[PDB]
Amino acid sequence: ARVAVLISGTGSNLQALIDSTREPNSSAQIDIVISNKAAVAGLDKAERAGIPTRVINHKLYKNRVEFDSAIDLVLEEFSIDIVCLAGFMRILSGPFVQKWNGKMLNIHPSLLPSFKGSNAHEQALETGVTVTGCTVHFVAEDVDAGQIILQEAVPVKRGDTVATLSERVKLAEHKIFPAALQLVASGTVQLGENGKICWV
Ligand SMILES: Nc1nc2[nH]c(CCCCCCC(=O)N[C@@H](CCC(=O)O)C(=O)O)cc2c(=O)[nH]1
Ligand SMILES: NCC(=O)N[C@@H]1O[C@H](COP(=O)([O-])[O-])[C@@H](O)[C@H]1O
Repeated sequence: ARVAVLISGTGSNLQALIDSTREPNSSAQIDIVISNKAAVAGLDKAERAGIPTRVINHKLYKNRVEFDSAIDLVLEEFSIDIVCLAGFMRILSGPFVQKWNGKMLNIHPSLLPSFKGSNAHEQALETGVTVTGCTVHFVAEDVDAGQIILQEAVPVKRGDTVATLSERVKLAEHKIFPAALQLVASGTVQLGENGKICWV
């Protein structure tokens, strides 16, 4: 399966996916990395790995649908089968999500359905949980509400900050996102017709 990875930043999840998809038994190959932001570290990581990159600046588009169309054009250019959102911080439009239904994965740094949205660690710390984690899910129109593929729990330590908690949770992200991508790319896991996850 042919994979696009979309990023907005550092790209540690991208690097874990690069490492995993290059193992001999990988069912996935990363053929394009797309960032909505120029000069982010994730682009350096892709270049170093010899993977093509494109920058599609959302600021240059009239609306969300036009931006998504620009992304979709590149996905078609590279005959992409599966899209991974790896620190990509834009909400995708309904039609784009429907087109890629069952083919687009996101990583989120909480145990969904807790702490949906952009500041999950801040929320976890404010709430006072002692266990948080991360989730890989299929992308549905409603943000952070699509079908869950894998999750991993991560403890919150007393005195944690966003800095220390995000660091700990990223170790788990780098485990489950490669594992989830392999499950989908190999056809082991798919989005069922009834909308529920299906393990074959
Ligand atoms: N339909 C849909 N789009 C999705 N994008 C992401 C991936 C993570 C999305 C980050 C939140 C963006 C946000 O909160 N606000 C702005 C973006 C501001 C920014 O540039 O960071 C927005 O409206 O896009 C996940 C996901 C999803 O499950 N469903
Ligand atoms: N709403 C989505 C979200 O918060 N995503 C989070 O952004 C970080 C990106 O790090 P990276 O650029 O090092 O992969 C990751 O922690 C990811 O789970």
